[PDB]
Amino acid sequence: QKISRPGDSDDSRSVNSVLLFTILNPIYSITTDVLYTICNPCGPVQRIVIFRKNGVQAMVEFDSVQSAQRAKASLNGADIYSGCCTLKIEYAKPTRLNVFKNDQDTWDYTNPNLSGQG
RNA sequence: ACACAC
Repeated sequence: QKISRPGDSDDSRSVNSVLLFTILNPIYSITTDVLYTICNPCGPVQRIVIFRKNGVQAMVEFDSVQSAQRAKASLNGADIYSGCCTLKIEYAKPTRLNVFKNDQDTWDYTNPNLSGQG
């Protein structure tokens, strides 16, 4: 088991305020709204995106590392449906999106100019 | 199941 230490534990050498969201049971259409509904109480979300390239996944970005730490520690193993759409969460390696519009699979919670690009 | 989701 990993001992808690700075510069070694996941929470002290891999934190970039960005997280990856893996869906275990995509029996329903996942959207940026439901991901925001569970991520917003964990902190002020800034961006959300969804992709299907290798399965079913989503991404989230926070205004602070502290919001990403409690989101990754509370929403992990949680479910969107309260019976299905189970989650897994970990720190992401990229650090910024290049969002171009807002819709059910892509969104930006601070740039209003992408709302008309739908 | 790691953003570039058209």
